[PDB]
Amino acid sequence: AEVKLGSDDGGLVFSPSSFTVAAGEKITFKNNAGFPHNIVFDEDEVPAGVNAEKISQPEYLNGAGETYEVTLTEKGTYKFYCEPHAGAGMKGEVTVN
Ligand SMILES: [Cu+2]
Repeated sequence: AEVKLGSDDGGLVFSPSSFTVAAGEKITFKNNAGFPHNIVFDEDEVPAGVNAEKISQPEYLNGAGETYEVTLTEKGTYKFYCEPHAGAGMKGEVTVN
């Protein structure tokens, strides 16, 4: 699954926003336009076993085209989002199976 941070004409959103995946798939985030972006996991809706400090990204990023990877493996749901662009409504969610 590939996600693009930022719209293709003027909009800050996680595109796609929410989507399910198989417990063994790779999730690569990609900067499409609107950097710098940020990704963190709310330790309030994350399973009580998958630490959110390892899948989060406390390190901002301002590289055009830069990308990151994440591979969850616990059938459930994880809520992530952007702290800087949280004023617009930039959020993220993944339902693993
Ligand atoms: Cu952002």
